[PDB]
Amino acid sequence: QSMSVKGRIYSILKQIGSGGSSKVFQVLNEKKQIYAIKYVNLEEADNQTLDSYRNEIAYLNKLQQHSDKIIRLYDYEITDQYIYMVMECGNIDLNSWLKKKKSIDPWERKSYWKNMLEAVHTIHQHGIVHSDLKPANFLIVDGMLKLIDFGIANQMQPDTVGTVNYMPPEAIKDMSSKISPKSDVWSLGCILYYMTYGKTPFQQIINQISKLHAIIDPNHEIEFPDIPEKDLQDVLKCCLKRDPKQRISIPELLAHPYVQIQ
Ligand SMILES: Cn1cc(-c2cc3cnc(Nc4ccc(-c5cncn5C)cc4Cl)cc3n2C(=O)OC(C)(C)C)cn1
Repeated sequence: QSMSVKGRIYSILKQIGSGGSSKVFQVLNEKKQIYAIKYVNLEEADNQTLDSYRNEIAYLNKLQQHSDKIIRLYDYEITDQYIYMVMECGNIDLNSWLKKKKSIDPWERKSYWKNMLEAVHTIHQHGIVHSDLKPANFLIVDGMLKLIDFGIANQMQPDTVGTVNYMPPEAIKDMSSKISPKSDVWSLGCILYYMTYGKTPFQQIINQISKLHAIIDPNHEIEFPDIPEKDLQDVLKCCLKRDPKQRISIPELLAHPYVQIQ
């Protein structure tokens, strides 16, 4: 197996992941350099779906110049039959990494959070609110976290089917438009809660039905066991404030002692 993108030949090592009509391959160029190639089959794609793909490429392209905590898109091929996205290759996603790494280093978690804040902050300044942030959306690329998904197009799953725990209370209690940047603050807070306490705030809830009521209810107080990083505990408490108005903002989080002090 081998593939061609803009007159450049890439040899397929393995399939990293798949989605709907898409597949992500770990490839090598002629110079033996590693890349992640997302192939999209547009044969049965509707206009709404083609538009999600079109928007992902455009936002991945605009955002390039604004942050290095956003996955690098080196090249792309778009016809009416397919898409090819030549991207940088990361070592592992944060979800698969958090399952393997039992204990998280305080300095690594800190550095990882700075990375997540800068990436989500960049999407916010360009009018994107993700609304479905999970660790799988973050990738470790040379000891750095980069954002790979924008909630624009369908999510890619790894190959060798999703979570409800990172969902904001305003997104669940929506149905009866309240999707603001504050929704991403909650989801990021759940990733940092996972990186601190080894579980998401509502991982305790066995059934998915009762889990949604727990994210909604204010009487269900979230647990914050004492830690030597009192800075981190305040970040965790602020991100997980149920009312979006009281919840901390991304520009506020960047000015927090946890991010700015030793
Ligand atoms: C917009 N978009 C970006 C991507 C995307 C780019 C991309 C670049 N590097 C990687 N490396 C990578 C990531 C994870 C694993 C892995 C999974 N379980 C255990 N392990 C070690 C192995 C590798 Cl080698 C992936 C990339 N993408 C991507 O989706 O990974 C998935 C399908 C994993 C979400 C796909 N769509």
